[PDB]
Amino acid sequence: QLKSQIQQYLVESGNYELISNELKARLLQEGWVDKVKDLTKSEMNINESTNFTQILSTVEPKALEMVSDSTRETVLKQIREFLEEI
Amino acid sequence: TEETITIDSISNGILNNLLTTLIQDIVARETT
Repeated sequence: QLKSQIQQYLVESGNYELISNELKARLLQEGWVDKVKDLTKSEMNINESTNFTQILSTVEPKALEMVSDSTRETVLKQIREFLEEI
Repeated sequence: TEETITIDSISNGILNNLLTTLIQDIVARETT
């Protein structure tokens, strides 16, 4: 039916993974990861609980806001290449 | 109305997943 259809998806799987790799690099290069670590411990001190779910809700919303402007656009460009492929 | 912007919103969504994964990984490591 569609042997070649199968071929396309492996290229995409390799690209999505590719996109995830490069994103981690920009944030890590920016020390964004180092700031998030500091933010998690700050919220663990502020709140009695050290629970993952309770700590995740306080830290995550702000962390999404924190990502640099340049990182968003570049990754969105790369996500556009991937998205446009299919 | 190509509504091509809603294809663009899908690109942004994907990004938000990749971000939530990393945020979860970083928070979870410090927890426990």
